[PDB]
Amino acid sequence: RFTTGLVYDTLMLKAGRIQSIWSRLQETGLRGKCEAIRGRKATLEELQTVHSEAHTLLYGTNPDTIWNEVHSAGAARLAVGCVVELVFKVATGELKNGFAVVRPPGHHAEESTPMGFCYFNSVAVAAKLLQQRLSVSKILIVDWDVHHGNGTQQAFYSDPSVLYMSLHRYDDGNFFPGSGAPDEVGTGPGVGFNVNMAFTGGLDPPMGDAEYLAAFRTVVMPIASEFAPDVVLVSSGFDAVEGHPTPLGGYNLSARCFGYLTKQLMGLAGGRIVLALEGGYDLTAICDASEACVSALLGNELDPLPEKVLQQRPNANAVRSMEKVMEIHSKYWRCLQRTTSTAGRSLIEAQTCE
Ligand SMILES: O=C(NO)c1ccc(C(=O)N2CCn3c(-c4ccccc4)cnc3C2)s1
Ligand SMILES: [K+]
Ligand SMILES: [K+]
Ligand SMILES: [Zn+2]
Repeated sequence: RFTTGLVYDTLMLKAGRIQSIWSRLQETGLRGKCEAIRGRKATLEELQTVHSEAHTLLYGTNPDTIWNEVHSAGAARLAVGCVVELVFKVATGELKNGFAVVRPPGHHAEESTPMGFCYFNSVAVAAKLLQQRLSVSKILIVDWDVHHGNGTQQAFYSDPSVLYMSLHRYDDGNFFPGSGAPDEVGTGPGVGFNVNMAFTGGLDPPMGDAEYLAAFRTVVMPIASEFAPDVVLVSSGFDAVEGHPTPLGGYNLSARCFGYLTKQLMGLAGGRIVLALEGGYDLTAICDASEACVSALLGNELDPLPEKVLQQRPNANAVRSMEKVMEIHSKYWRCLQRTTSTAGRSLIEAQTCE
């Protein structure tokens, strides 16, 4: 069946996050309509596309204490394999789109550094193989986890074939992990092809749906469409959703909204989209968003957004964060060179003017 795939495996387990998510997906019936595929460990060679051999050898090998982390490393290896496996099946046609219910997160682990609960950058190794083994010419990586995807930025900071974009809380380098200034735009041949949609201004107020929805309207989608990729890999973290406190979270997106965001990202690349779980720790929130994202992947009719949110103009701290990022990347993209700024308008308004 040519439909929305999933990837699960209970050998990734220490109810937990991915277990709850998977449960929701069953009970809601979305799991039925999807094609659950088989996973595998990532190969040492596969992991070395992104990481160093020294790092691979240390953490890749099978040899409330020290052995906790060892299993989490063993899980992370399997995570990369699942994410590799789904991505290839969607990319080659076998499936329409996907969603990897995998843990731990990955987008933090750097070349030879395990940080932020992350051992191996799943979404990255996936992208690396797409290039090498399927000669894919353009890969879009949207990373909507609340945090900056420092691993993923580094992986492709010189390759203009992989457009990396990241919506995150930045606060002028006063948040985890600290990287991800909008000023960072790539390097060498890959200048212009790294876009940090970096929110500055703290929680006054907290960034919400309208703020992110604006950000898509004005930055993400314009650049992505122009760029026009063959495969979309989303580092789909749900720590932006409501119910993650100030420090290990901060913002208040509805889960509902992430469906809309999936729905929009499906516009690109023939719908060749795959989402992969990163952050998001509140069990209701991540179950909600997972429900919404997969529903949208199956092309189910979506629950309309509250009139309120559709009518709400984005907060100043956002509008200011958008204009700075837009300004910078107006140097490298035509859809930012033509126009005057409209990042202060609500959705309904922006559409009232098409
Ligand atoms: O969501 C994530 N990855 O997907 C995160 C990775 C790392 C995160 C982070 O901000 N950390 C800083 C806070 N922290 C702690 C804390 C330790 C004491 C008090 C508050 C936090 C332990 N580990 C971390 C990692 S969030
Ligand atoms: K890049
Ligand atoms: K991000
Ligand atoms: Zn996170």
